[PDB]
Amino acid sequence: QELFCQKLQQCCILFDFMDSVSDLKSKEIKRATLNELVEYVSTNRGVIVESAYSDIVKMISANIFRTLPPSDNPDFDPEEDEPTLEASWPHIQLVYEFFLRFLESPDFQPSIAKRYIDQKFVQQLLELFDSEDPRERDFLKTVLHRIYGKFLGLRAFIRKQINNIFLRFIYETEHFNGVAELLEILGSIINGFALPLKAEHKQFLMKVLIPMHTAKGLALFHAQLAYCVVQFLEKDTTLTEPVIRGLLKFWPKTCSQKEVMFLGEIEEILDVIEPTQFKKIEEPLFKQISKCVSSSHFQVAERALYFWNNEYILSLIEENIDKILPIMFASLYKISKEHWNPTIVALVYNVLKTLMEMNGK
Amino acid sequence: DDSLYPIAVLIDELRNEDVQLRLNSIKKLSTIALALGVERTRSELLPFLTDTIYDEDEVLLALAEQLGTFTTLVGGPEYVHCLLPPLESLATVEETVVRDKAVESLRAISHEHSPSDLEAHFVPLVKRLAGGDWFTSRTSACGLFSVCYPRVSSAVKAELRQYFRNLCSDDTPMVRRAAASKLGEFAKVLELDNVKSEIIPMFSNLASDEQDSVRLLAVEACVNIAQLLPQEDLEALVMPTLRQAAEDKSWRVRYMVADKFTELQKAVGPEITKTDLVPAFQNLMKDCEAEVRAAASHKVKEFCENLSADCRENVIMSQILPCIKELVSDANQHVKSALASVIMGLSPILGKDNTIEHLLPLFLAQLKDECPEVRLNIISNLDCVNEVIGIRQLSQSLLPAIVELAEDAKWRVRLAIIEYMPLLAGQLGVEFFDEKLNSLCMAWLVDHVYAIREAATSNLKKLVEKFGKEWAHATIIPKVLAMSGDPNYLHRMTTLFCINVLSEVCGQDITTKHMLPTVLRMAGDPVANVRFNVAKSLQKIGPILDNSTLQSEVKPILEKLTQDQDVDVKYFAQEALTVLSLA
Amino acid sequence: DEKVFTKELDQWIEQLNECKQLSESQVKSLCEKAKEILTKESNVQEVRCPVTVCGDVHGQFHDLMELFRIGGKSPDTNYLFMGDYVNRGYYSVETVTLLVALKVRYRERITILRGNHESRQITQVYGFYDECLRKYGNANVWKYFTDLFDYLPLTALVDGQIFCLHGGLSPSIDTLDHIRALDRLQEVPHEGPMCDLLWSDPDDRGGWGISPRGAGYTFGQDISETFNHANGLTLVSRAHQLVMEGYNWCHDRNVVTIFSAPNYCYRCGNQAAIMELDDTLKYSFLQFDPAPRYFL
Ligand SMILES: O=S(=O)(N[C@@H]1CCC[C@H](N2c3ccccc3Oc3ccccc32)[C@H]1O)c1ccc(OC(F)(F)F)cc1
Ligand SMILES: [Mn+2]
Ligand SMILES: [Mn+2]
Repeated sequence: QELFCQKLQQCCILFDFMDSVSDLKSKEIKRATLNELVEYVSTNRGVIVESAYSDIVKMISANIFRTLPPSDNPDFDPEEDEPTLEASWPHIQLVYEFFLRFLESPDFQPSIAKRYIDQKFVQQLLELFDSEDPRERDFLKTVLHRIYGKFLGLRAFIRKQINNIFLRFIYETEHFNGVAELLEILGSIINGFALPLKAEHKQFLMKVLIPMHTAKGLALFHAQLAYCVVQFLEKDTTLTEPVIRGLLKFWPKTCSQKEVMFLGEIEEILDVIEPTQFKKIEEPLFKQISKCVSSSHFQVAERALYFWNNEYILSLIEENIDKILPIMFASLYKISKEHWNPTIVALVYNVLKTLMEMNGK
Repeated sequence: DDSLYPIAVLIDELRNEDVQLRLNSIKKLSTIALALGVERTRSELLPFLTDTIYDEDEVLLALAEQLGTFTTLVGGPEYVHCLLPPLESLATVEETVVRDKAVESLRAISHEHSPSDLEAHFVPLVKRLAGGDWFTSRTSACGLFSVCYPRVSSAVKAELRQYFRNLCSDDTPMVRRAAASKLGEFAKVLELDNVKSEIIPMFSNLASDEQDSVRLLAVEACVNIAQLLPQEDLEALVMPTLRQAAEDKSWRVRYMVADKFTELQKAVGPEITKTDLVPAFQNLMKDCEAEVRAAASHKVKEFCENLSADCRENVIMSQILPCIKELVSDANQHVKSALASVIMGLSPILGKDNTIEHLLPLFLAQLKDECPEVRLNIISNLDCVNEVIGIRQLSQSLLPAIVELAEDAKWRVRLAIIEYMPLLAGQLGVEFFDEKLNSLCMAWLVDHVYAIREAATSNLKKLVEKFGKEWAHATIIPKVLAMSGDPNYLHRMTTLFCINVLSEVCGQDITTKHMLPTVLRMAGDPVANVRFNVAKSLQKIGPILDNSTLQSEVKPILEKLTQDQDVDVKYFAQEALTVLSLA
Repeated sequence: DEKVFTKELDQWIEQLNECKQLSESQVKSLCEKAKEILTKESNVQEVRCPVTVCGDVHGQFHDLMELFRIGGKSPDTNYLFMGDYVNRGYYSVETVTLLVALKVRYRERITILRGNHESRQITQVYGFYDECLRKYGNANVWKYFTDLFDYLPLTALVDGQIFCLHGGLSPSIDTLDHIRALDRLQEVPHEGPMCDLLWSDPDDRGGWGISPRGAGYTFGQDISETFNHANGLTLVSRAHQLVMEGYNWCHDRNVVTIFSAPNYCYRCGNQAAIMELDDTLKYSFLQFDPAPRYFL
């Protein structure tokens, strides 16, 4: 008898009051109903049955599934961070929390929910990742992590959708703003690799993650991408040379702001490579770093010179003396030019002294 | 070798470590290829260049465009097949620009391939590109079906159709988008029977795709299929597709349809138009989105202009005008800005008896809106009402509004009113504007901004020739000479410019009678600016004067100004003397 | 052989008015001649009464064209610009090129003063170096422009009554002679009288304060009054600081801030303004709105 009220009370919240249009006690009633239902389902376990799944999933679909209206983006810099298009956040927050708590229920039944959760549902849920505000993107990322941890049978479809989204974001257009919230969850879930590296798994890295370094807005998600990339090296050290070669051949020589980030990612990656595997890229990497340091730009030069502050980097450098040959000319030429910046001059002088500490020419 | 040696370009001059040198080499390789000989070239250079090139965008695009341009240096129309493996291997790259350029070069050289060579190499090439595992090859393969389908055997095209169908049914969105985009180019197959048999179901399934990009591309390419004019079948083949696409939720498709409404109506036909598009347009203009309504308001003029002349008045009065009230009164700014620059074009179609009663109030309401750009767009094309409504009837209503708004805060509105005045002033009469619109011209001439002063000078020089020299020597000469007694040099330069801008039209008489003394007196201004602007103007007024007054008075003044302490005025005086030929 | 070069500079100005950059060698020669011209100017460049004072531009070429439309073309009407033309602008290169070309052509007519943004470090960090690299592929043009900036005057004095400068007053500067004694031929330091002159801004508080920007000092009404009374000045004109109205009076009309970059970075939406000084130094303001319109 009480099981019918759980599905009869949903009819009231069946329709939407619309945040844009002025409302009355109706919106307050909807908010109160949701605020009560969240606590009810959080404190009362076991009331959900096979029939409630259909009603709740239908309500969630009718509530959240909707593409954003035409959004204005005059400036490309995200320093503004003004979610003007989103105004119903306090309302959708309740249904988001409801869905998150329902997924986090220990007695969840993925088999029963699979009757309604299908590829079209995953598509309608992923299209919302384009939300202008991050308050929605982070919650969508959390819901995606939860549904991936619960529904493991759809991992292939999720991976295919992510690959398609990344391919579209790379070539067609850079309008997708929820790329960071996907890259971070990807780098976090990749840590779960406990089996031998599959061919497709290792090919996706080189075919999707690497080519994504050429994006314009890389500064928005460079740390997450670098983390996801280095996560693959700690699992298999044999795939480091192709990754480093791809990063080298995709060097952004037209933007020093991206060059600094590339140098940072490189420094973060060399702490895993071994000397036997490092020798395969020693010569080209150092020949490129020579020109990078020769650049007449202060932050890139100081970031390339900081490499002499890591123990592992110092060890990999002192392993042989055949690597300072291309750097000696750059160090001797860097002191003559760029006199307006004595800091980089002193830095390169200290680096030359450190290189001279070891017997070399 | 008169040019770069062969072995050098082969191994020594292709050191792939330098990118710029190798790019220049691949760019200038034509000078060496034309000398190496077509035979040895097609024998050794193509496989060597295909095997040595690794993967760099610059040299890749260079080789692509070179092969595209080498269609003549190959030496034989039958040997062009040797240029197909390289372009095919280049099209399989992940980058989109280089593969697009390769597909372009391929479709360009396909017109030169012989029938035998074509059926022998181009068909297997596209079959291999469409069957590739990666999506880049599948996207690049759909670009060669439009050129290889018609000029091949009648038996192989039946298989090319199925190959294109399979390629369009890919499991990735990139291939589907490319197919939806290039179907408009591939839809030209002549065989209407096979079209109606096998293509229209594919088009219907494409218009119902889950992706919105595919839907908008399909409804865009729909024009290429509707251009066949199958009016006897559109009501059942394509009409339901356009109907179900009109009420679209992805909104992008609605905007795409709005941007293609005119091109669609151009081929849908008059009866189908009046039956379906007019309700569809009325429903689209009342949509909640802003872009669709803006496009509809911008294209309403072109839609009404291309409407059948049988009974346009009834339908437009019954459907459009009762609904445009909501758009003109809408709170959106871009919609009104786009509607203002097009609504005035409907004045002649509504007829003189109904236009001055229906569009006049809405026109006046839009002219007095708070949006400056709206008023600017309105006054920009205001020269379309005088040819439809009488001058007196137009002055009874709109002349007060325009002469009142002529002093708006935005200077661009004043400039538009100024540049539009000449026609209305000439159509009203010489006495009307001289007795009523004199204060407005005076306020224009005294503006602190230089653009409005130049516009007023141009209007004056245009009206003086439209009314003669009498009004010139009577009214404007003293009013312009009086402004020269102002303290601001920016106002003195105004008269200094207007003097010669009017002398270049009046002639020598009024010039040497009134303007010459003023310009030779202003030369004594203590401010350097005035006393070299005087030379700048003398450089232009010179030829107007005669040879007598020149040596009489203009020569000593210039010779004295040449000795001025400032170097700029000295150079200007020297240039004026040189142009004057006063040797 | 000066007439051919005058014609070349005239057609350079014409091309630059069309929003077209010059070549590397042309920019090098133009910067060399601009240095040769500016080396003769003092730290306190003397300007005469008829002139138009303008604020920051920041590479907004179309807004500079609108400014010229409002105030007039550079040849006839005189201009006194208070710096800032680099970074934070899509067309910074064309702006600086046109400005230096007008200066070389009409050194008497137009005047230019250095700004804090005209500094190697600031231009590199804020993206003018990036624009130069994109438009020329190397750093030669950037090097030439940064070397020329070292010769730009720091302050100007029109009619011996109105003191014009980019930043503001400095606690180590009491008289104009102290400014005339400074050595401008050097990169903008991180502190000192030059950095203060190029970074300082007015303040509602009393006395001297620390600039929130990390460089320069903040001064109140009393400081400006003392400086004006000790130097016999009538008004201190400055820019640097953004204002919603384009121009703003402060410190009992002892200091005026002018800003000529309307809709700064397409987000501020602030209006622009210019200050005209007629024959007898009487001032007037003119406000205007913005001009309407892979890795390799
Ligand atoms: O993402 S990319 O940076 N391409 C970029 C990404 C999209 C924009 C660029 N574009 C472009 C793409 C599509 C339409 C128009 C375009 O107007 C251009 C005009 C002038 C240069 C380039 C482009 C395109 O060129 C990349 C490069 C190489 C890769 O590896 C390789 F070589 F393919 F194997 C992977 C990715
Ligand atoms: Mn500043
Ligand atoms: Mn500034």
